[PDB]
Amino acid sequence: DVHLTGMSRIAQAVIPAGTGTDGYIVVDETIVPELLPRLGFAARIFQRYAVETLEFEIQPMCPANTGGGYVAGFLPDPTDSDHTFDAIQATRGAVVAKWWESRTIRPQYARALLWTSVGKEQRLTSPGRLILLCVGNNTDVVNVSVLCRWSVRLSVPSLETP
Amino acid sequence: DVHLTGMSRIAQAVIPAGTGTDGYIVVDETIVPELLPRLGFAARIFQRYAVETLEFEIQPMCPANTGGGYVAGFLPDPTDSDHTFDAIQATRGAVVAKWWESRTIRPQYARALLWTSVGKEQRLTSPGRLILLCVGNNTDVVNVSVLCRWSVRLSVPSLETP
Amino acid sequence: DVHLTGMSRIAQAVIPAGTGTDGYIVVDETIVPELLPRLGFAARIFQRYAVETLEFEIQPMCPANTGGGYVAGFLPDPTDSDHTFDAIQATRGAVVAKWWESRTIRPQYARALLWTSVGKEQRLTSPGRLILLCVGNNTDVVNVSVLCRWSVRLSVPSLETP
Amino acid sequence: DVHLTGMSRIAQAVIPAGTGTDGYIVVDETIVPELLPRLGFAARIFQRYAVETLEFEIQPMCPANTGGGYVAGFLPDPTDSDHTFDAIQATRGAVVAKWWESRTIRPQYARALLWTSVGKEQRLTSPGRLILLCVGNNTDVVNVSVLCRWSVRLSVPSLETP
Amino acid sequence: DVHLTGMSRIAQAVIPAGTGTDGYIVVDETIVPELLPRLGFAARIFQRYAVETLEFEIQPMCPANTGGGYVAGFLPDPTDSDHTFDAIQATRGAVVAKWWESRTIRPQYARALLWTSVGKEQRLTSPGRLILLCVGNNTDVVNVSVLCRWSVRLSVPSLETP
Repeated sequence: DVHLTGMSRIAQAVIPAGTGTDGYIVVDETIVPELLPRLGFAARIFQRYAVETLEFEIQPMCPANTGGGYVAGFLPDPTDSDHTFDAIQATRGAVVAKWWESRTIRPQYARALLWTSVGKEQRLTSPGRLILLCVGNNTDVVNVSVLCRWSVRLSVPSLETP
Repeated sequence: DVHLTGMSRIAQAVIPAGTGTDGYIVVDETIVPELLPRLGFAARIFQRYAVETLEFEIQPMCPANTGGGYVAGFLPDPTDSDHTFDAIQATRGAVVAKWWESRTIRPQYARALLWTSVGKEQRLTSPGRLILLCVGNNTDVVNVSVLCRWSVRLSVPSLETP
Repeated sequence: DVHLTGMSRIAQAVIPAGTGTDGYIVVDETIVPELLPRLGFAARIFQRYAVETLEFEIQPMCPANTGGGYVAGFLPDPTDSDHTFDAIQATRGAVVAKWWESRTIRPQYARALLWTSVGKEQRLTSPGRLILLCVGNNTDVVNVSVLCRWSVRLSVPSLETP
Repeated sequence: DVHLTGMSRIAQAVIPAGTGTDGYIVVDETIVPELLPRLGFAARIFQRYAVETLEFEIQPMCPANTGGGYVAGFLPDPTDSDHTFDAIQATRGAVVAKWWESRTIRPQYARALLWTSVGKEQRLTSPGRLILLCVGNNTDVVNVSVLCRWSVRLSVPSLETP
Repeated sequence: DVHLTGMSRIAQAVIPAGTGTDGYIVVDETIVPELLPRLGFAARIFQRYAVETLEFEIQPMCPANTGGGYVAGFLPDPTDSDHTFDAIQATRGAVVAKWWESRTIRPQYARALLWTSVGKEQRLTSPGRLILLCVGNNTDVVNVSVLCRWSVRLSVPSLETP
């Protein structure tokens, strides 16, 4: 029974000018233990993890003459069909800013007890998704690089071979 | 007897260059339960709602070379003729900023007990309006997207069919 | 015996490019009860007012490529000849910033007991002035819009006809 | 035995483009009672002053497309030969920023008991210097205007005639 | 047995346009007592130093039209082969920002008891490294100037001749 903390990049995308209109989904990746690089080498030990805190950052990178914008949130449904504006805006801990403006997400997690390995049902292995989509129309080349700030309490030891 | 919280976009407008001079009303929409998308599916249950807290944001989106400005407020008169600068400026919880500057409204609500359905008198169904108007003369394409942050205590159950 | 609060614009000026060099007085208006629009309809009732708190804002509006600057203060002498830099800088609660930078004045008032109507002596009807002057040389069109934040305790009822 | 407070500009310089490379000393003036305009008319009364607090600001004024930078500090040696980068950086309460970025110096004074009039030894009449030098290479016309925030306890009355 | 504090520049680099793509290591210097200029004249006295606090700043200097970015961290391995993105991101106290954005590192030191002089093993003379690398593609000439904020408790007197 341990307690791990850290900070990890989830994903990164670059968007040229003109491409990246409103509703263009910038990035969409679930919170599976494979993506976090310190926890990916620590979910290969234990079997069950239960998240205590989980916060995000967005940290986009563009000059101050682009002037579009984005929206970011957290959906605790690890489903496979959510491409819209309205569900991201209405969740708890959602932000909206410009492409040179950095915000901070403090979402509403599940506090259940999950499983580390992959399986047939996705609702017991990944406590949420992160969806990011543009809302204006970009002018220059932007560069988003989303982060994560996790803290978890792995238990019941094993050793997987993924 | 419940208590709901959330955060919801009210409205959104885009303004080209040249159009949008001083006193051009950018957006003007009352706080009716239809506009908030999580509360619109929850005012269809109950009958009476009484707001506890209600705060706003403006979050406009433009590059830093536009240089106009705006003013935002909250009028607890849900009337149908208010197109001026002076009444918005003089209320409680009014802001003024540039089009690339985001502020936060903490207004003075009514704390009465209202009704959810539409009716002949508007003073018992919507506790205020939101008026937003430009004060300078824009240079580039701006993009405002006002928000809301409501909290309410719906009671006496029913089921409407609007 | 009452207590009023609020927030009110005092004045507004626009300055083209080239005009508005150093020492050009941007705006200079005393704090008479006529200028505040909610208190102007409330000094017409009572006779004596004594200010409790009084704070200011500047809120200028220009793009981030102008690069001049300003200085703002508060002089509790309601005289009629003060056009200089040194007296504004040396008062209590003075600020200095750029034309796209907004500051906040917390001045040193008089806490005496004044009169509302106009009279032969100016030292009993207006507890200060607001002087604003440029210090650099502007590049683009700026737009200043000074504010006020007053709180006062009107007493001894009457009714004037100004 | 008194206690005076206030705020005063020390100096001001303007730097054209190209001139003002790295190590170009922008301004260098000691803290003599002559330079502060409210204390200059109050050091002409008393004889001995002992500083209680002393803080600075820099407040430079340029558009956001210049992109050089500066460094600022406080040296409690009122000597007459200090033209370098390393001694300013290594003191207590030193700052570094861009030419459109404003910082705040909270230095380490002497808390001795000095003399107001000029004399043969400089170490008993001025408790420090202020040196400001560029570190990049400017692009546009900048305009620095350093400030001061003094508080002192003049005593033993006299009257000088400087 | 003493306690020293201060603030010192570690290093400085300038990057032209085009050069300085992603993964280009901007600066990489260990925390040896030679680099800090006040502690370099104080490690020549004592023999053993044990750090109490150690924090960093980045303070980069460019106009707001460059729009690349960086990442900064602290590795308590004073090894000689670490040129990657992933190890810097995953440490404790790592930051990411734009080239006109300044952040602050609060790292995780070793709190052991080291030696001041150079030796055959590097793990007893320098409690960490500082690696800084670009993540976007620069547009204009940037100018980074990293800082340090150390506090240490030198003991057991000697005198080296390096």
